[PDB]
Amino acid sequence: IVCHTTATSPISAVTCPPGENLCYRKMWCDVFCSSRGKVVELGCAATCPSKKPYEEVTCCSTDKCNPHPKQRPG
Amino acid sequence: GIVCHTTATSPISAVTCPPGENLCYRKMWCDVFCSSRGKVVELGCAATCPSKKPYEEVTCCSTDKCNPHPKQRPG
Amino acid sequence: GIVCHTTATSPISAVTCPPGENLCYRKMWCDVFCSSRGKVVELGCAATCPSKKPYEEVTCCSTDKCNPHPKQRPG
Amino acid sequence: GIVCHTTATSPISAVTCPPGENLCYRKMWCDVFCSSRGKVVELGCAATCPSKKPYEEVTCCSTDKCNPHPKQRPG
Amino acid sequence: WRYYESSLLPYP
Amino acid sequence: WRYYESSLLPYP
Amino acid sequence: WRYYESSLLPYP
Amino acid sequence: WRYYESSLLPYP
Repeated sequence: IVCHTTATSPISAVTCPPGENLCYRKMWCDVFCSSRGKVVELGCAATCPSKKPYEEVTCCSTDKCNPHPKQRPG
Repeated sequence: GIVCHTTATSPISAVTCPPGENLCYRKMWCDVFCSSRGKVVELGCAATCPSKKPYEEVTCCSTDKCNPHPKQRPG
Repeated sequence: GIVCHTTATSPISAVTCPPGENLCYRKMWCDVFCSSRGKVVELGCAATCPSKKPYEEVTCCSTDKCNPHPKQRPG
Repeated sequence: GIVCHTTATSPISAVTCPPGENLCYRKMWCDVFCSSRGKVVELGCAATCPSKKPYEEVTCCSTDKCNPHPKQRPG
Repeated sequence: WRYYESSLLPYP
Repeated sequence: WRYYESSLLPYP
Repeated sequence: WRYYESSLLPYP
Repeated sequence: WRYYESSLLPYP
């Protein structure tokens, strides 16, 4: 599966290693949440990442289904 | 840390290299399509400069984004 | 690449491992105070699992923060 | 992520380890044919280092292709 | 780097 | 993905 | 730092 | 597959 990743600048798409067949978006507030919004983390995963109490996690299994909120999926 | 171009993404993007990996590398070599497309291009991070094999061509450097794809501007 | 607890810092923290050391280890053994404090605890990064003497305790793992101090939970 | 030699294939090859198994291991022990063929060789991926019997030989490492069959050098 | 939903540009 | 010096677009 | 199983605080 | 230190060929 191909997935968006926040590990690069600018955001780009990476092919996930074998056995990692989901994309994930993870969002949470940091100190600047009032002005900039929630932190965004995008990547690959085998199992959907477990959500910490303050986090928001979305997992999906189609190519590039985890875009940065300011961009189109696919 | 050092920022380096990487071919692991599409399109090519820049990644921050992990601790202790303070060099960028470009590695180029001919595959079957070298006559029509030129050499394969691989860009990434490294701790030690890759050892130059006889058939590969390697560039190593220690400034951010110093290893661009030949078709773009470094930095 | 892997993050792991190390006894090199105070308090114990999780650190990014140097290049080439991509597994964690916990090593425990009795010292002079084993009756009152329990076994010595040593945590860190490594390339190879340490060779464990019969009385030593070595457990090796390769996921982030998988080598916690006995008074903490992995993950 | 990590590639490791595996004895599950024929001939032995280097495979990408499943998610969560990020170290290589080699395990050797004598069977009935140990006098003529030498020790059994078992290679694969693992999350944790396998627990070693006193008569077994277990090696754990976390670099690519670091667990070759004795008739091959690492890397 | 660090991204936020407000922009596609990274922070530190 | 595999790149070549002739283009910034990947192939496989 | 030398640690022991009994506490997260070092003893050396 | 069963392998042995003496050869790269499997024996089962």
